[PDB]
Amino acid sequence: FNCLGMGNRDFIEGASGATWVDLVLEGDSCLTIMANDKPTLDVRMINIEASQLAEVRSYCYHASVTDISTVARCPMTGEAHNEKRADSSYVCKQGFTDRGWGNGCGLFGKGSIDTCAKFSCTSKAIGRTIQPENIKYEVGIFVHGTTTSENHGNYSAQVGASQAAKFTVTPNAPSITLKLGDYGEVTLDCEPRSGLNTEAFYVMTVGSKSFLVHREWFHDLALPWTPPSSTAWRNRELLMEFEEAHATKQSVVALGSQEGGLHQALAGAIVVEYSSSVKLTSGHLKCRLKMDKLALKGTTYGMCTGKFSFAKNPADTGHGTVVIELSYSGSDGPCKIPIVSVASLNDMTPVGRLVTVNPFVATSSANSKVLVEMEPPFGDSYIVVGRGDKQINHHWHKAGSTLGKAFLTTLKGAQRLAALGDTAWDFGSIGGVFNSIGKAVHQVFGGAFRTLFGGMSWITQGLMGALLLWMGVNARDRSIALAFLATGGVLLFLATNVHA
Amino acid sequence: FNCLGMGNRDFIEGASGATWVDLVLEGDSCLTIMANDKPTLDVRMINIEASQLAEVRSYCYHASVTDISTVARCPMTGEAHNEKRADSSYVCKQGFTDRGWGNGCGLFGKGSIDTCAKFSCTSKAIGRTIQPENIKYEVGIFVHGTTTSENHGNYSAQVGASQAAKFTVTPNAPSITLKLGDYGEVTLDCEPRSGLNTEAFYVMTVGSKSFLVHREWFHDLALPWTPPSSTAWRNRELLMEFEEAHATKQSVVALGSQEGGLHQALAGAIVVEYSSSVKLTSGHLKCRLKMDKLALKGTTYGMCTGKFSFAKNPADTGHGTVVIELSYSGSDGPCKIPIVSVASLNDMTPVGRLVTVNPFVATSSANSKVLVEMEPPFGDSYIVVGRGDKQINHHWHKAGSTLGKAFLTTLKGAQRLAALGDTAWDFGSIGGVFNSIGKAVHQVFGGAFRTLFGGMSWITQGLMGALLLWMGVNARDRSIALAFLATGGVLLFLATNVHA
Amino acid sequence: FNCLGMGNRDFIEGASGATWVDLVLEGDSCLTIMANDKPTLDVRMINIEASQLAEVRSYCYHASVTDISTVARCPMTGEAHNEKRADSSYVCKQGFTDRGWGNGCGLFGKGSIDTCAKFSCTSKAIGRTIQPENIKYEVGIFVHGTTTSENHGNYSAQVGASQAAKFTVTPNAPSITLKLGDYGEVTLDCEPRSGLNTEAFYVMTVGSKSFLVHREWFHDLALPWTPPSSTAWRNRELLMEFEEAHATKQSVVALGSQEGGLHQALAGAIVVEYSSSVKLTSGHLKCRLKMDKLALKGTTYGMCTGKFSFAKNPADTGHGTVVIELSYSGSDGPCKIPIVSVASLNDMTPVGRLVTVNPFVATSSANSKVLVEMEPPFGDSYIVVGRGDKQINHHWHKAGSTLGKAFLTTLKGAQRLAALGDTAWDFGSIGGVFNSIGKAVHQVFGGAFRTLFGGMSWITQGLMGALLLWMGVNARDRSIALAFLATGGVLLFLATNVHA
Amino acid sequence: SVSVQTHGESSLVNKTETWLDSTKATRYLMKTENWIIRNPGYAFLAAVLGWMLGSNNGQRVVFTILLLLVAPAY
Amino acid sequence: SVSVQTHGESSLVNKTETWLDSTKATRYLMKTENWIIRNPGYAFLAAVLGWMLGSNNGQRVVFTILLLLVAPAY
Amino acid sequence: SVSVQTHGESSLVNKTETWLDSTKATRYLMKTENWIIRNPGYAFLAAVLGWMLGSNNGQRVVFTILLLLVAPAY
Repeated sequence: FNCLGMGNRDFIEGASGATWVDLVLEGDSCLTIMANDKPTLDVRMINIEASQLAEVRSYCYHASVTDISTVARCPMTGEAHNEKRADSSYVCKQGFTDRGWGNGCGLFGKGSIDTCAKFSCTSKAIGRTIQPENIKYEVGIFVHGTTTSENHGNYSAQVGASQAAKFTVTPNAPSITLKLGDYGEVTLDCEPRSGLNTEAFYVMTVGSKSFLVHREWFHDLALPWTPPSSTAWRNRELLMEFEEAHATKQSVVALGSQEGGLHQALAGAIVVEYSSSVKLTSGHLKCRLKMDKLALKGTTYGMCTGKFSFAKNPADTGHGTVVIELSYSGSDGPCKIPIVSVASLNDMTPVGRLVTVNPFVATSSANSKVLVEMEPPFGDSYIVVGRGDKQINHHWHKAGSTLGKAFLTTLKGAQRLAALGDTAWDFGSIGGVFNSIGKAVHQVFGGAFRTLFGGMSWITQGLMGALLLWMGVNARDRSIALAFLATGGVLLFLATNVHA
Repeated sequence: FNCLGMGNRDFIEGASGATWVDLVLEGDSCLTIMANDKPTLDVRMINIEASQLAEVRSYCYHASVTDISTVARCPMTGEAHNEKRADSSYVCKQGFTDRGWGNGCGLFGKGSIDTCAKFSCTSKAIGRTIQPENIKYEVGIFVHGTTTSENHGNYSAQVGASQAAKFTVTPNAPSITLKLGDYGEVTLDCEPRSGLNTEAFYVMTVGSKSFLVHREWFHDLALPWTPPSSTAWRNRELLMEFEEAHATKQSVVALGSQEGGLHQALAGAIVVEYSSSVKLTSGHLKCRLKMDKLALKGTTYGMCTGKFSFAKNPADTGHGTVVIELSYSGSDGPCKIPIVSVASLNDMTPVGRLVTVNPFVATSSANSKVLVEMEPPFGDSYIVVGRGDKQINHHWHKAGSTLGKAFLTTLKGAQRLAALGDTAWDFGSIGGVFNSIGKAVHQVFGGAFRTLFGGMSWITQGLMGALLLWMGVNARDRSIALAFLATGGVLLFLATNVHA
Repeated sequence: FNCLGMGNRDFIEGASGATWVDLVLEGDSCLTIMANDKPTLDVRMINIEASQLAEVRSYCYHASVTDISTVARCPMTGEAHNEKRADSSYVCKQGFTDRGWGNGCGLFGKGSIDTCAKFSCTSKAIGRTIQPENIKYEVGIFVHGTTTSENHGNYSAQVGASQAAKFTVTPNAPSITLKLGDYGEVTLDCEPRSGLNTEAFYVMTVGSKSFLVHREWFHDLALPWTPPSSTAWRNRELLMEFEEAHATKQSVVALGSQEGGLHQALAGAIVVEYSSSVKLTSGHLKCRLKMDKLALKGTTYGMCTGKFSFAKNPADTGHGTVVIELSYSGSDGPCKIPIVSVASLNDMTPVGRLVTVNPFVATSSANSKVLVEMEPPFGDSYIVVGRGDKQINHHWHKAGSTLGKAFLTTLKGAQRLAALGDTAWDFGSIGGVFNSIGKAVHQVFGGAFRTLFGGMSWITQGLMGALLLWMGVNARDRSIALAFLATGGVLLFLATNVHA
Repeated sequence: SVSVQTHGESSLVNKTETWLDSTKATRYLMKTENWIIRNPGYAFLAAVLGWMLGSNNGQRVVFTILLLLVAPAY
Repeated sequence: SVSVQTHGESSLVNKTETWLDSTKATRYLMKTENWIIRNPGYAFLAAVLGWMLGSNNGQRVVFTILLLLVAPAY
Repeated sequence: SVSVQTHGESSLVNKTETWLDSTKATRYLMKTENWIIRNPGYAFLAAVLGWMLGSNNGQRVVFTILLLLVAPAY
């Protein structure tokens, strides 16, 4: 539930000017906010739990075929009729076979035969739907206080520490405030209606595993389907085959199970966990967060009086920051824990910023350990472990020079722009002018065009660019850029976005 | 069975050169042949009797509708399913009605309802077909001997007189010789296969009366139809109506009987008599007739010795000939009966020809009556009855001057060309050169073209000519005649052929 | 009688400036008016009841034919005369058959026969007419007060609530004021003469069901018809057939019932309920409505003191608005019920407007439920329920972004232009300048032209446009637009209006 | 239907009187006339359009008198 | 008759479902198609005559596609 | 079917691993290559026809390399 170690982790530079700022969070990623005078906050999706489901239609992907019967007729005697047409439990097919005197009839060349057989499902597919009022969101939230290596990832403790909390949000309870205790209370403002279109698509189950799929695509499926409960089906031939009619004797045969093709068919579907309910992995959710009652405890405490120690050695987050662990010998706790981030020992002027502001000794008990993170700047530096001679320090590289970081961010931004659509501008929180219009621009622009010929697959649209390019390649000035914008971008990039 | 008084009556001028000549006869008309040294023959259709029939498909023109039931569903609950779909004895139709909280459901705007009802036939139509081996032809044949006013039309006598006979012909017995006694025997050679296409169309029965109908047209009837015996039907909706779905309550209603429209629909159909079998009126039949054994009895007898008398007065046939009746006083019978047709009493040279050659006194009994016909020529003449002072005579006009005959001949041919197709050249019996090729010409010419855009109705093709005409009107020389042949003829004439 | 849930529901934006505004209402649709300081009003057609009817003419669609008789005459004896001509209870037809000596007569070729038969109706059709002074209108009217889920659709309660009323209007009582009690009284001004042309057409009954049919079309029915009461008919042959005259014996036969063809014939006819009277479904009626004495009760009451609750969950009207239900715990009733429609919880500024202004707690009884609707704006929002910690709120999407509204507005107008003719400008209530002339323009323009070649059916006029188009396609400048206006519009659109 | 696509007429063999001939010859004229007698305004604007295009004279009329049959029975 | 000159459609006022709408929209196409599907030979020689006269191109087609409706129902 | 018209891919939200991604990226190439590796004779006469028409050079190639995708999967 913390932001520690999650593969995808981003920060937010508090612009001040508000106790409120707008956020969008995702299933995997975890978001971390640092703003002055305010502690550091962690928010991440847990999951998406939906409760009650409804069943639109069904499919039988593998079926059984029995009770072959057929009734011949002499030529010129018209269509045959088998009684079994009287029941939907059969599929009847007419037919005809050429006829000699040698067999049964008084004229040559034609005939009529009526083949019927019973039809039944080996095993079937179930679609289901979701009603938005059944949605939930489990969101844990966290703030950085005193932590150890153990308790940190663990939810049991931080409950007692009151530095983290879990909660549910629904369209029924669209926003909540919740108390961290000492630091005050904060306020989430979200929009459950906007998380998904519950009506954009269906829950589908095939055998065990289950899948999210587009509603329009499900209807097309070519296979026996059923009214919602119910009884007996449509188009129920396509699992059967009629052989060559042979005199009176024709056989009909069921195809092999189609189950594989389904699994084959599903690609973009997303695995889900279905028994009574469903748990999504990746959520898409907009929220606003109100920080006023958030404050800083501990400003009372003074410098700590005793030696420090390194339980675990410095290590990298991979996101560009560095955590360490400290244990402390003295008993003076609770006390304020001196540390900074410095260039050379000839200077005490800090440069980087603390991830967690004001490390806080929990208790007076000796040899407690403390888990703390900071973000040193580029190149080389030191970590000053409190002033005074007893000051110990460690020397921790980073190679990250500003341009490389900036370039990486731009690539990340492009990905964010893609697949997050209009909403992607919400990273631009407390918008207006630039940001507000940037969502307005993308609104009709992306809500059309790119999505209008959308439904392309990889090369399908991937190829288009090169074909488009040649138009831009050979064109007229001032016609070029108009065509070129079509050619490059919006297309090739997402084509590169998928690598893989 | 005789040719007497039939509204349509034609003669045939014997070309000699054979005892055989080719004929085509018709339902209404009666044919009469005069050829030298040979008596005069009468042949006419009686009827066409077919025996055993088969039943292709059926129709229910008026049906009943009962057992309305419908099952609603809430919106988003998909299609409804009524159990009654489990039986073909119902027609089920889905449906949907908008939905409030006020009625029964927890969301607004839509729904599902499944309407089903039982379906049953008020009264139905039966089609039937004919197998050619079931065909017959009743043909009576007649020769002119001694007759009275009474016996003449009557078949009982002439059997004894042996001057007329009835017989059947089939593809099983395609030709027959049959004895008239004294005059010898004659030979008919026909082609039962060619009378009709038994497979060109079907026998149809609607209620009581029944009809011949192109099997082609007969398929596209829009109405409930049935496999040949059998059970239950297709397209059985079109007699029913669904009202506006109203909440749970919708009604379905049967149309009124369609029976009239059928009668309305049928026009070109021809009335027939159907109980176990069928009797056509108009036949179309080709035959050849072999006269060798036909001879002339009576050449022995001499002139009759006594006064003549007029039982009935001279009268016209309307076909251009004249019959009279004579009674004879003397007892000298059998004796040869002197008569001729003359211009003025100053001449005994005959001019016209006897319809019946050598009137023949039947018996020695006095005051027997004799029925005799002749064909006087144009203008004025007399009928010489007997020779010597006894000779009495009557003066019988005819206005028919030759030219008008030549015309009424032509058009009559022209009509007899139309609707008799290629076969119409059979009047040209003992053909070759002209006549044989004239049937060969018309063969592909009429067997295509006129019949290729055939299916026109009155003005449909009737209009075309005028539209075509304007093309002929404005065109180029040597293109004109090519187009003009299309414009005039082949079209306008049959358009005039139908007057009425 | 309310506007709730009716499939077609429109609102009216009160322009102030009057207590009176002009309306036109329809059978299906329900109209709802919101104007400042004034409650919200509901008016809809109930039905159109006409009382006394008159019978113009009749038809016998299915008839019986019996008592065949015929009298022959010899040729030259002129027309035959059957005595039965002495009675209108028969249809006599002359006829003639060719005649031999063999049958009965002394000359050949012609004759006379007189066929007569009795004529009687199987079952018959009745037309009827409507006299305008027999018209009614049942109109219920409704205002939004305190309601529950149950009582809302129900007329019993709201009578007691005095928030709804039913009434009749006639040309005899063309306008009425009627009291809602507390809110005051209001005034309807209508024009019963204008609802229909009672003389535009007739009421027709065929068997059970009955139909409105243009009296124009209704004359040219080809079938036996009758003077209004009365006795015996005209053109009464067309249900009978004369066979080929055969000697003395000819048969005449009745056609099958034509009843179906009628049902077939009727399409544009509208189902009605006829026993003693008739009830239309779709009315077309102009009215004016005077709101002065309408006021707002409840302005006395203060904020409600206790928790709220959701009996039913929010749901959509499909017309672009949202209703919910609330139950209230406290006993302080009657009290004013705080609610609004907001963007984010960071703002209390309302944006949308209440459908029902000032929700009103009915009584002091706890756990009463209250039914209330509002119209949130586009996108996302919240529903603020109450103030202070008690305040609960729900988060209700809408996707409706303004532009698509502007369109679905237009076409809906365009449709409501078509088939509502000149009167369609009445939506433009309190007109003048634009609106008044817009009805004046359409007046002669639509009252001619489109209605002058009117009587077209689907493709008939539907085809015309394309044919017209080619004229616009190839034409001269400044001639184009003149022709083009004919080509496009006025035609293709209604051709699209019918889809279906 | 029971209405349209009348088998009328097969009309083969048959020198005799057809089921209903008297009706058939009279049918096509009347049901068109009835309609055209009704809304003559149609023909007016109709005839004009014929004279509009093609300017070859009579062939213009070819459109009109033709076109007058179109509107009946669509 | 019971067949032709159907009152269909009055079609005034009436926002609702007409007696039979589903039939009506489908009627006119089928009974023509049924006939034209039948004797296509008609259309062949028909289409040619259109290309024959007027030589203004498309207006020639105007005759044909029109004319193809003529033969149905006379 | 179970084969064609794969829902692949919905691909909304979802920063995670899709049902089968590794397959999907590799699918479209192979099943075409397999077929084209098979009957190269196709491509030969195919490529020629591109150079035949349009003579604008590269746009001719536009046909070919395109056309080579056509024959796979029709």
